[PDB]
Amino acid sequence: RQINTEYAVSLLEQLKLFYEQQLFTDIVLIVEGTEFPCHKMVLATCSSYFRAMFMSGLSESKQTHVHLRNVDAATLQIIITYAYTGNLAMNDSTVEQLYETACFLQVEDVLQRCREYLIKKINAENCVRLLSFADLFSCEELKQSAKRMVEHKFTAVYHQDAFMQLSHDLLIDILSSDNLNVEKEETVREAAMLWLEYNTESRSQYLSSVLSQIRIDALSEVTQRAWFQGLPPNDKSVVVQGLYKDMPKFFKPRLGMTKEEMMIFIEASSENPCSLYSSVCYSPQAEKVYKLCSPPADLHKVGTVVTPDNDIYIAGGQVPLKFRTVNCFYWFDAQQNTWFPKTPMLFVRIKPSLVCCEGYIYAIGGDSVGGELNRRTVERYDTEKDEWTMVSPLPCAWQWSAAVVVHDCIYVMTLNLMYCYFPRSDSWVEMAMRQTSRSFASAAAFGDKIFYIGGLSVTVEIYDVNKNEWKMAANIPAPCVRAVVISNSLCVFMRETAKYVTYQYDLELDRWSLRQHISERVLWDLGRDFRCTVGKLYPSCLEESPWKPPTYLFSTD
Amino acid sequence: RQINTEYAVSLLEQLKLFYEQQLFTDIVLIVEGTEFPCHKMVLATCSSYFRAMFMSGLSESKQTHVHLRNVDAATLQIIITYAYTGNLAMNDSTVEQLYETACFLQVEDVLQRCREYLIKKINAENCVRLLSFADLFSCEELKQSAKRMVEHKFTAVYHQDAFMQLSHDLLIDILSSDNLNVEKEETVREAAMLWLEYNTESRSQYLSSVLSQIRIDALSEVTQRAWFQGLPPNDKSVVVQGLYKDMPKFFKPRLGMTKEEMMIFIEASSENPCSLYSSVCYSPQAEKVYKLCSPPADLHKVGTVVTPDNDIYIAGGQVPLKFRTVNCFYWFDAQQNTWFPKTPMLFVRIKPSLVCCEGYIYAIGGDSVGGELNRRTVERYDTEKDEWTMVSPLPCAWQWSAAVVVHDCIYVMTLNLMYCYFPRSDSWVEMAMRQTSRSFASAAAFGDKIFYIGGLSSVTVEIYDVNKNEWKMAANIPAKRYSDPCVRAVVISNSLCVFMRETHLNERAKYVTYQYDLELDRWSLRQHISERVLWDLGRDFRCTVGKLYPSCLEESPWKPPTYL
Repeated sequence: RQINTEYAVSLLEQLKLFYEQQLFTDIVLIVEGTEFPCHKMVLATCSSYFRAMFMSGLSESKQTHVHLRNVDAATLQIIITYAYTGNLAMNDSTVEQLYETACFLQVEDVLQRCREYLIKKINAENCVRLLSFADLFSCEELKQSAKRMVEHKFTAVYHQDAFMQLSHDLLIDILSSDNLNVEKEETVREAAMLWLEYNTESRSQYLSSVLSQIRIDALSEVTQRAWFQGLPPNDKSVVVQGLYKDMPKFFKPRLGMTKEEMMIFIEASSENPCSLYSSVCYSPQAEKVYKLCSPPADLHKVGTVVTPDNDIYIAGGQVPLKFRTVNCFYWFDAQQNTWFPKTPMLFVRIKPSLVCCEGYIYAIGGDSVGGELNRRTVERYDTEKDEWTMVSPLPCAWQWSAAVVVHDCIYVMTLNLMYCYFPRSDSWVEMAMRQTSRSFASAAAFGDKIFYIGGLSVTVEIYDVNKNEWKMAANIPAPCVRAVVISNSLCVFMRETAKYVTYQYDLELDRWSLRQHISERVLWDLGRDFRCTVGKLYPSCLEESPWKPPTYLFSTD
Repeated sequence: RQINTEYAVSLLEQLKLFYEQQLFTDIVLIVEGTEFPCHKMVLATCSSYFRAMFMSGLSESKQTHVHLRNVDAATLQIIITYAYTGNLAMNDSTVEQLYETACFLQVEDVLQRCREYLIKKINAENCVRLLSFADLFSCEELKQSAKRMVEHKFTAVYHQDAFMQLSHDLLIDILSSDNLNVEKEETVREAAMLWLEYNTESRSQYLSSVLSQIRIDALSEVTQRAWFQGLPPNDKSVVVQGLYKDMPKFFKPRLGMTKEEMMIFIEASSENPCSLYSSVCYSPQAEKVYKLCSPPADLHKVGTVVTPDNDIYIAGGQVPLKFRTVNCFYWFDAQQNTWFPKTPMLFVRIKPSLVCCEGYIYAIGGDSVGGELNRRTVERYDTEKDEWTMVSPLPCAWQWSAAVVVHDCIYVMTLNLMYCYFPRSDSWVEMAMRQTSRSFASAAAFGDKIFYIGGLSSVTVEIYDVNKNEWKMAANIPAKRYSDPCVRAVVISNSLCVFMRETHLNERAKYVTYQYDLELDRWSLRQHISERVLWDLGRDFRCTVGKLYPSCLEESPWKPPTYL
């Protein structure tokens, strides 16, 4: 019928065998003294540059020796190896030079592969360098991705040396963007100052363009501090999602002045049957719920973890049988409301205990008991390296266990025992046991004390990290509880099968005070298996969908 | 790392794009005046001949114009097309010329594909021509396959013009081979006589080699008729598997002489835990059960057919879904005991009523597919053309119907009706209706009478006349009361018979065959099937009549005798 694949792979392997023994070599490429015999047809079919050079009919198609300059020998070898096979060795050490050589040779396949690899490899350490690279080589997709990454973590990357060596257009397009994740304009002002003072003799003429991009007369959230905070309870968030929108974009409050602390509920049951495992985030300050497009592959049984840098991650879980367990790792883009996948895990897990410790995210347990040494395995992920490293596994196989982090130390709790992990020692130490044997309990690290609340019957058990002793505090004022720390205060979001209400606990007085009721106006039944956490998100452009009539039960009579 | 092919499939089509627009043309091949610009690199990777002529470093690698002689321009274009795409578009008209061009250029890929294509193409017309073609080009695989086909139908292909033009070496191995399917030694003698008189001036010196290969003092089966037939009942068959088992191979009876009519049972139960649908045959003369291999590889619910030319085929069926219906079609080899495959059907089928009429095989019924479109699916197959064609469907959709052939007419029967198909008109004509409504019955043909026996079964026997178009009752199968006989009508020794497997209350299966009296309208006890062999075969077994090689098939009864 058409091109047969069975002969195609045989012809390709025969061409490779002929190239290895140097048969029918008609062209000789000279790169910085090194010689490479090759065929003109393969280079023409793979690279359009060689195609145009050979189809011109000039001496280049007649002379056997062609001198190629400004081309690395290793990159040319990788291009030619790929030209005779199809496997691309893309590593983080030589990806930029490979992309440069490909764009100089115009290999569409290699160009696209290197582009997508660089896009899936943008971290918080190379974002600025990759942005400069994309600007120099005019790659719009990589440029936009790196710009978004810089806008997401500007306050963390504006100290790097790559930021002070940026061009003028990059500076004026980064500073003018309203997506700068900064809590104060003073940070952007000091960034511009250090950029202009890095090289004064060449940037003394750009001081006007520098000062014209920093908002000085904005006065975003200081004007509210001048008059008063007099409003309905914590209605400063309404001004955030109101004044910001309607703004000439010159005095606009930057995106960093818009993030609000919201209770992130994932796998929260939804009235809509299609998405019975949806995810919504109720803002305690704005008193409003915001819809999330959280499920990237309509799956569930995934854990939640919020780093101190306010980053959301989900891992583990299983997709419906097209319920096969998977390894995908998803990071949430708080600006685009879309999860970008990462390097999959090494072992499949179901609701893994994900906690952030010393910049690493650890996957603890969260899987059905299979194999003595095969289970209880613990694995951590490197953020910048995008890799998974195995660590000392769990001492014993547990179920429905929780994990917290205090003082850069890992803690996992079980029925009545407790083990503390130290990354510096990579070992497990059994700690003070608990007087009660309970399951399905929720735990949240607050200050120097770990709170263990649950049991499936509620009892507030306080552990001291400094004393290694467990002391009883009280009971949850009531049961489906979710202990979460918000507003620098320990709280418990309890669901009374459904009624919703949040309580505040006093550590000194050992008393639980009513903090705020969550009227059934919105926040419908979220089920019982939903995972909860605390994080700051931009309500400005997250999602807007009430979905719930705040009034019902007509009283006309 | 792992070599990807998304780049190979793109590099290949990019090379074709340059070949069509004639870029990088470094060599021009001249064949009978026609020019064919191509690349020296591509021809070397496909053909080892060009690889040798280009890597020699001589003027052939430096001169752009190369004159290739004795090469067809049409076949060369196909070879070049294959080198740039990989799809070989072969046909029965230019396969022998393409193989000659391929072997002259020594293309391992084209030669292998053209070799297997010719093997699956050997019919009852090209066998002799392909045999001389294989010897001329020294293809040991095609030569052996073509030779076995000549030995199978030697009595039907020795009249072709290709047989008298065979070489001397091609004759000495055919006549000396003991696989000649001939009923009498005179056929081989006359076949050798017509060969030497075809060209006397060039074969007058080979008259001694011709007579030295034909067995004259053999006297295979003319000796048994001389003395007498005095033996246990029809034990002339035990002598067949005895004289041909020990002889100097010069006076051996040829394979054709070694033949026995056996009741072929396909999809029968197995004594040992094995294929639930096994295939075994019973020789009523040798009183021996032979085992048949099943290359179908666990086919289920298949049909059977035996042509008047003693050819066996199976079609349709279902295979266990790794059950799914397929359109497979296999031909049985009477000598190699295999089941070669043949051009599949157009539609998948289950137990089709396969019948042979005027040399054509027809697949009737067979697992109606697409009830909305049509249910009465039927199609014919040309053995020589190896092609399937749709024909006039049945007038109505029925189930568990039978099909027979009488006087070159295709008769299909149903619950109470019967339709006659005429291939000369390609239409269906309703015939006389049956008086009793019966299903799952057996059908048979003998002389001018069609027998629709069995069915609900019962012992009722219906005799239909083609010349009178009338259905009438004649007699009832004499069986024991309260028994459950699953009968199968079979015609053997030019006489209608019924292979009746009787299973009684608390008793094992009993097999027995009776003979019907046409003039007296009676059923006579013909032969009791020994229970020391022929173990239980179930009820869904298919049966037919055919001749096989007792000399060579697979003699393995095993069934342990003298029990209790």
